[PDB]
Amino acid sequence: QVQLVESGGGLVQAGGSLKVSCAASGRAFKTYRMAWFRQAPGKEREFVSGISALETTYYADSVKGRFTISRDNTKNTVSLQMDSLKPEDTAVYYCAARRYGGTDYTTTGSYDYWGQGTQVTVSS
Amino acid sequence: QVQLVESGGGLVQAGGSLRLACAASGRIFSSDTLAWFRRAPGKEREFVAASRWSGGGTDYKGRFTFSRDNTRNTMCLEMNSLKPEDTAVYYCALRTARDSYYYTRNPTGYDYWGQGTQ
Amino acid sequence: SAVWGISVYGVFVLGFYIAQIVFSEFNRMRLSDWISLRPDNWNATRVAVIIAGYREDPFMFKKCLESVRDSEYGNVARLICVIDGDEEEDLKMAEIYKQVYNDNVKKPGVVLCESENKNGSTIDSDVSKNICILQPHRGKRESLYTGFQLASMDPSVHAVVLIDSDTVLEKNAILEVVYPLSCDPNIKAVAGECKIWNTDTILSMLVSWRYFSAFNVERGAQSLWKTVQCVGGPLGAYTIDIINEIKDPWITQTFLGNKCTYGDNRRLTNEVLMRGKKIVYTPFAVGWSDSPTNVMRYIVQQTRWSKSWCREIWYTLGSAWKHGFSGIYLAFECMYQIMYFFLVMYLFSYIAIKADIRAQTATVLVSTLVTIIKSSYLALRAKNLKAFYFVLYTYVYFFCMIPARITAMFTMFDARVWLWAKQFLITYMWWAGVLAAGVYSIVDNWYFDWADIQYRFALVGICSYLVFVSIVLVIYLIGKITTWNYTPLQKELIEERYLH
Ligand SMILES: CCCCCCCCCCCCCCCCCC(=O)OC[C@H](COP(=O)(O)OCCN)OC(=O)CCCCCCCCCCCCCCCCC
Ligand SMILES: CC(=O)N[C@H]1[C@@H](OP(=O)(O)OP(=O)(O)OC[C@H]2O[C@@H](n3ccc(=O)[nH]c3=O)[C@H](O)[C@@H]2O)O[C@H](CO)[C@@H](O)[C@@H]1O
Ligand SMILES: CC(C)CCC[C@@H](C)[C@H]1CC[C@H]2[C@@H]3CC=C4C[C@@H](OC(=O)CCC(=O)O)CC[C@]4(C)[C@H]3CC[C@]12C
Ligand SMILES: [Mn+2]
Ligand SMILES: [Mn+2]
Repeated sequence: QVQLVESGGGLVQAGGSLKVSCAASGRAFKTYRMAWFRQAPGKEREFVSGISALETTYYADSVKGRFTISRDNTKNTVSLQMDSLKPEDTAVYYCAARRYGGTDYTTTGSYDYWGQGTQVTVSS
Repeated sequence: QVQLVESGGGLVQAGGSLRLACAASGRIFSSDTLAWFRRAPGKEREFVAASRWSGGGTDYKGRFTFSRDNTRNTMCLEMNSLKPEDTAVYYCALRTARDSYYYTRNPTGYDYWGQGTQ
Repeated sequence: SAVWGISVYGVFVLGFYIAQIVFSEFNRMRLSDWISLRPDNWNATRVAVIIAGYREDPFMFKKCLESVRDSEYGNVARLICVIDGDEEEDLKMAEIYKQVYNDNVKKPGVVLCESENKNGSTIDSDVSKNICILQPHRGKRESLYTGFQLASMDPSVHAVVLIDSDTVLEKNAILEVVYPLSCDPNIKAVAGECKIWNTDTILSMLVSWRYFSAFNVERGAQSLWKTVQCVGGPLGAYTIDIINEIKDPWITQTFLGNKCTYGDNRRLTNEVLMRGKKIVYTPFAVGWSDSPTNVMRYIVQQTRWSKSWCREIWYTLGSAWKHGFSGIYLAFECMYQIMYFFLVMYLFSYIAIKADIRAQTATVLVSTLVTIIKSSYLALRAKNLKAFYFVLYTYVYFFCMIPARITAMFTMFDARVWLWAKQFLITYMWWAGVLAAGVYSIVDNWYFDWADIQYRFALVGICSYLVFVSIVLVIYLIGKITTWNYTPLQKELIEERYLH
């Protein structure tokens, strides 16, 4: 069992740069797969990006090059880089962790652990 | 250890030929020396021919040739262009290399001897 | 880093193996061309056979003597058998010798190595008759010196052949190890191929295949450049003059002031190399000898061989320059062996420390590919499908050679518990360390993720490797019950062992 806590997140104009980080404490952080999700006020939760335990990066549609993800092992922290912000991305981001799972990785049910989340606001 | 049995014999005219076969009952080891010895009435045996099991050969001649089968433990020495003085009692002898590897024509060196024919 | 190391390791091993294969094929072609010009019934060179043994099995000794007698060479001056006996137990070997070769057996009360007069006339007076010498137990080197002295008595002797007390020789084995001597004046030593006849255990099969691969690849490559590092122990030939010249340095070997007892068949070859002479190995001569079937004795033998190799490579490198352009390949091979051992240790340590699942999977896959390639080459060369068992040689290599190497390196310099510690304590520590590294790697990577292709690839690779290993073991077990894996020569030996 690990505890996920986030930091950062604030108002930023379009085209700016913003950083979000998630901190996990546990027996072995490197054995947990990390992912990022969004919760728009109109639609339900959707997959955004995620990184596996073997330094494999997965990106969803329309965020293949705009978003860059990376993880750190010595401080047990994972960060997501935000580039070319768009007002349609104005939502709340949750940090999720998973140690055992199947082929499916783009659903909220597949991830057992979740974080409190931080609100990100983008204004034109 | 090794028993030598010979075959062939009879009376032949001065003009003709015949073949003699000697059978060995034992292990030759591909190194023993086998020779044919004959005795004439009133004199000691004399060397005729010999050849190692692996190979080689010697005579005395040209008239008589040496052959071996090497799979049935049999040896043959046929005679061509016989002469009245060539008639004698032929013996089959074997020489062992356990004592020494040197080659000699002395009949005393040979340890195994067979019976005589004709 | 890890990928670069695996890639360079693979390229290095494959390149060296292919180069050695090509060199061995060229050497085989050269020897075939030389043999094609050999006149029939060629017995120009006079050869004396020397056999040395200690507490050999009576059946094995009798079979070896019979095989020696079965040789088709017709230019053997005499047979000399030297036994370091002088005891009631060793009288069995003398009794067996009498039933096969003559009666005259001499038991001198002194050793020619420790005597003021080392000439063979003191203990022997006739050279025509075969002689057997029983002397106090000193060593294999001392026994060989007596045979060399006895052979040198006859001026007609031009070469000598050394045969172990438990070696089965073919009819043409003697001819094939003495014909290359007359081919070139610079040739002074000839080595013959040795094949293991007993393959009733999984260890025996691996040892036999390793011996066959070594003889048919590395010794052939060395013989192509005429820089053979070690001649065949059970089957080998030497020239009388070089032996007479170098017998004293061989019998007076000093490493750091202490006499060297083991390391036979290596110091003599090194001394031959120091004179600039050429050594040629022939594959057409086949000798059959037994191999150890127990892990402990195999490890002890490999440790002794490693100690001898470590002692001898210094002089080998110091004397390789005397061959001019030749010897460069020998120095390159020695550097290959040293760098290969060091690189294997470094990769093992890196794998143990990092424990990255992608690294072990790739290493296992490349090792499996190398083993398959080597087994295919051995099967093509030997025309036998049993050569595929060489893939299992990796386990015995890892569990035997490295502990033996560590023991040789550590014990080279400086009750029963202390004596037993010097043999297998290092091997037990190595096994414990390997097990600890394995369990640490398993525990540290205790996770499952089917959404990652890399983890899926590693799991598929390791599952396939285990499945292949299980299939090979099952095939070997089936063959053992059917007794198809038994060598053709082993069937007879069993038959007249039962009928005895
Ligand atoms: C369909 C045809 C057949 C296809 C076959 C291939 C596909 C198989 C099926 C794949 C599909 C996924 C479904 C699999 C179902 C079974 C797996 C499963 O559900 O459990 C996985 C296991 C969970 O076990 P647990 O730790 O108890 O967690 C339970 C949490 N409730 O989680 C685990 O921890 C299991 C993993 C164990 C750890 C393995 C780590 C391997 C590391 C290798 C180290 C190598 C060391 C080398 C040593 C030498 C080094 C030189
Ligand atoms: C097939 C094969 O690769 N055999 C090798 C193996 O021998 P191997 O594994 O056969 O071990 P053994 O010592 O039993 O046999 C070696 C031979 O040397 C004789 N002997 C032994 C002890 C002694 O004090 N005096 C003596 O003459 C033995 O009788 C025997 O005939 O390791 C030896 C090094 O140690 C090598 O020389 C051999 O080439
Ligand atoms: C938790 C415990 C019980 C499990 C321990 C696993 C390891 C002890 C096994 C698994 C697979 C084996 C490996 C498979 C292949 C090879 C290649 C081999 O090198 C060669 O192929 C040399 C070829 C030649 O020149 O003869 C060295 C041993 C090695 C690493 C083996 C070492 C032992 C390994 C690591
Ligand atoms: Mn033995
Ligand atoms: Mn032995």
